[PDB]
Amino acid sequence: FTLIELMIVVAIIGILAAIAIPQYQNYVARSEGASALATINPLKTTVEESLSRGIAGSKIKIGTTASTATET
Amino acid sequence: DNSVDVRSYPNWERAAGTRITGSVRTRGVVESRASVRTALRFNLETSLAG
Repeated sequence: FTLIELMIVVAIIGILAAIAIPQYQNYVARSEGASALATINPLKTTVEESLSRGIAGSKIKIGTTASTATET
Repeated sequence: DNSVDVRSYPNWERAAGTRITGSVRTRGVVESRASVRTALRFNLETSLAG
């Protein structure tokens, strides 16, 4: 081993240790909103169906408790 | 003899068509009879001849 190789390696290390990094927060901030609406939009179909069929409001809830001929 | 069903306002199964809930049976027997009354009056007359 010599000093030339070691110095060249040290210089190349510092050279590589200079890559810039741009922002990456707005991407996730927008992806979260693009998914929230896509997930909570389809409920309007069920709401309109329940309001136009015959049953009144209030009884319309969320979860997984089966269904019947009165509550949705 | 006769039978009648019982049903309250829409209930059971959360339906809305008035379902049956009970029943009430009625029995009995008819009877007929006739009667004829008759009352005759008579006057008594006693004496003691000698």
